[PDB]
Amino acid sequence: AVVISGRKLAQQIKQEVRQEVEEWVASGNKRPHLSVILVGENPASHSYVLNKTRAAAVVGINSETIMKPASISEEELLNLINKLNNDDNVDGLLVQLPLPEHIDERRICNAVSPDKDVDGFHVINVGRMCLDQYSMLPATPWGVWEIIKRTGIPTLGKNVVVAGRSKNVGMPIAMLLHTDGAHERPGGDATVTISHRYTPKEQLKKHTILADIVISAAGIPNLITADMIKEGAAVIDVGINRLVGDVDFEGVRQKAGYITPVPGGVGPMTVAMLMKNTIIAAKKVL
Amino acid sequence: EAVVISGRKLAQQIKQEVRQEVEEWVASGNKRPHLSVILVGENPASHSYVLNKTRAAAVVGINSETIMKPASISEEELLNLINKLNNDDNVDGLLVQLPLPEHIDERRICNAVSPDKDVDGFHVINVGRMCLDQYSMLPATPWGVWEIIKRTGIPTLGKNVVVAGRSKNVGMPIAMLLHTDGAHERPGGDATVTISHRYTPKEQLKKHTILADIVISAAGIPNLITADMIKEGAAVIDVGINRVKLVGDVDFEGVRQKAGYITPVPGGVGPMTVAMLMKNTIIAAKKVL
Ligand SMILES: NC(=O)c1ccc[n+]([C@@H]2O[C@H](COP(=O)([O-])OP(=O)(O)OC[C@H]3O[C@@H](n4cnc5c(N)ncnc54)[C@H](O)[C@@H]3O)[C@@H](O)[C@H]2O)c1
Ligand SMILES: NC(=O)c1ccc[n+]([C@@H]2O[C@H](COP(=O)([O-])OP(=O)(O)OC[C@H]3O[C@@H](n4cnc5c(N)ncnc54)[C@H](O)[C@@H]3O)[C@@H](O)[C@H]2O)c1
Ligand SMILES: Nc1nc(N)c(NC(=O)Nc2ccc(C(=O)N[C@@H](CCC(=O)O)C(=O)O)cc2)c(=O)[nH]1
Ligand SMILES: Nc1nc(N)c(NC(=O)Nc2ccc(C(=O)N[C@@H](CCC(=O)O)C(=O)O)cc2)c(=O)[nH]1
Repeated sequence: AVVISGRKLAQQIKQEVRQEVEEWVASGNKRPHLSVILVGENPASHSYVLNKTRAAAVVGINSETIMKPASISEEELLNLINKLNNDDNVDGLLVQLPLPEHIDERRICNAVSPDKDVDGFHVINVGRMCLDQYSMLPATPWGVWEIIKRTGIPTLGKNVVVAGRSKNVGMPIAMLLHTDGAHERPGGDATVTISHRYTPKEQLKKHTILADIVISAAGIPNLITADMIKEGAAVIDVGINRLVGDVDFEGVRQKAGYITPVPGGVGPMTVAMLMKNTIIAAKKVL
Repeated sequence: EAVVISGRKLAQQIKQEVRQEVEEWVASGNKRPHLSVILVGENPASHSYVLNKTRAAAVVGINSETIMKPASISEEELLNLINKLNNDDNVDGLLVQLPLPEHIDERRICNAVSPDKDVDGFHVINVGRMCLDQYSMLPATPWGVWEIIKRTGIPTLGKNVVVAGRSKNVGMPIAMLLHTDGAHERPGGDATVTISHRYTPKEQLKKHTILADIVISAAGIPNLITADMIKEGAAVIDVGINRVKLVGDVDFEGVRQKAGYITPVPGGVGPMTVAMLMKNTIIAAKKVL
């Protein structure tokens, strides 16, 4: 059972971006700049944001992390977002989630200018994604897709089970993998089952045993065990649980054809696909 | 034997409800609602459907007009008409009947309808909001599919649903509505939903439908669904309309012997589409969203 290294794949992707950025700068353009807004003291968020600005510097993208206390109000966050939207030096702008409960996450995401929305969370980017149009794709779902494509695991006509339906992770993953290879933004042409918190465990297993690709994005440890997987299927662990994913790694290790580890799997791919999006935003292709 | 769900009967009831809501709106002293339909070319199915929409408008007390244009119209001329209608305060709802000719970009057309008048739910903002489970103008055929299920009392939470078809105006919204959270702004069905399409091998489709409590076929393939694919007691909703006579995607007579529920073609989802459009038009006229 091949253990796919997300670290190695994201290394290639980041090298590609570093090349694309250097060539872009060589032709006289402004160096790309990414602004990350971070709210409060969530230790995972700080770690994740640090991994994003480390990767940016490595690929020639300038960055600033702007840290605010959790006691910030919604109006003050909106003010900051608006100043950044109007700062021509800023090409990409993202607000790290989760935000405190007194702040409306959807209003914040919709406040980032769409051309700077390297998260792909603005409702117009969500809509364009769901219509298979050119869009800024969200980093974690695009990272899952890249994991699958660059490992050469086929999707067209194959059975895919996604565990989870969150709008930032599980749902874009299901959208990418079932949609038409031939559309503006190609999809994976797979047969996709969406399961979630109301799928009975027994019904989950009855679909996973049929799956050539099981993608777990629920945030429950050991949700995916070896009896649910069929021999040779690919299992992609998006979950992050305090650290393990959603898959029983050691057991499923012995039945799957491929598997991603946690850490070092999807995580570093999320950071890598954000670099792609940032150079895309700098070029104003979309 | 399977209960046959009359979509025409359900739709007629829904139109009575819309008629009452429109009369109350007018009696309260608001302008009577007006729906404009733009029809391009001479697709006979399109002319049929638009005639059914304008009839239903008259039944429910909504003023209407179909504006017919030759297929040789240019995209810019269609956008000029759309802009004119966007700016007419007498028009509450505006829709452009699909499909359009090849030289007209359907997405740009749909995005040019002012979102408050977008009774189709095809504007990208309505699509985005729907995919986020936010309040939105829901597209008529998927909403009609949802209402057949809800008004017949067929359960969805925790159940297995297979949708055959992934088109952006029909199959994708049906899949979105049925799998999403019951507790969100726009509630969903909380079902476990398999999305199949033109590259799903016939043997793999069957392997999923046989587990399904609800099978929703919107492919446009006669006899795509047959009795061996359906588990006994399951609900089967036939969105397809295929000229062969008009048939659905379902082997009606065969699946009728195994399903718990089934919708006919014609007289099933079709009239439900027209009824849910009338609902969206009074919604648009009220500026609720
Ligand atoms: N780069 C990465 O590796 C990366 C990036 C982002 C998020 N994640 C992780 O992905 C996971 C989920 O993402 P989120 O934060 O958007 O999740 P969330 O907390 O919003 O919800 C997770 C989803 O799992 C579903 N679910 C719950 N119980 C289930 C069950 N028994 N069977 C099937 N589905 C079930 C829920 O309905 C929900 O849709 C988390 O672990 C999150 O940290 C990983
Ligand atoms: N009110 C109504 O009943 C209503 C309204 C609109 C359209 N329709 C009908 O619904 C059908 C489809 O409409 P559309 O606009 O989505 O059509 P479309 O041609 O845009 O889409 C066809 C869809 O079917 C899928 N498909 C094709 N072969 C398949 C197969 N073997 N298995 C599974 N999926 C397969 C395709 O991949 C695609 O997703 C047609 O019969 C159309 O006339 C009905
Ligand atoms: N706005 C916004 N908010 C968000 N919360 C996200 N998700 C968002 O950052 N996910 C994420 C998860 C893990 C890692 C990561 O670096 N994972 C490493 C190690 C992390 C750790 O040490 O815990 C790994 O899994 O190998 C990076 C990003 C996002 O993409 N955008
Ligand atoms: N803009 C736009 N274009 C579109 N093409 C649609 N779909 C869109 O009109 N579907 C539809 C299908 C069938 C009927 C209908 O009246 N069906 C009847 C009989 C139809 C017939 O005479 O053939 C039935 O199914 O029983 C009405 C609408 C839409 O909703 N919006």
